[PDB]
Amino acid sequence: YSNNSIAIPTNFTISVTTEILPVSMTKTSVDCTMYICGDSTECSNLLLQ
Amino acid sequence: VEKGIYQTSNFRVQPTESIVRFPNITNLCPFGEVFNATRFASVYAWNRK
Repeated sequence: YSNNSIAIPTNFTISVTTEILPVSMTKTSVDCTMYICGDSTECSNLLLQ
Repeated sequence: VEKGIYQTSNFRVQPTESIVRFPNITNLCPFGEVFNATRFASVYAWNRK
């Protein structure tokens, strides 16, 4: 640097670059009682308890 | 209920009959004598069968 010395570009360029971004994580749905209870009779009642 | 989509419950299809299976054997296990053996072992040296 100096108080009277500028720099100037003469030739230029283009540099196409990528910018990846997430949008949607895999929309998952978990059954409330199918996972927890193996579709039984007493366990399901104990769950809704 | 307004317009839209709603997951009411699950769809656990019921079974249509029962099936039980086992080892193709007819032997009994000698229990009654063990429970009524007049000749019985001691405790500090118990017998395993």
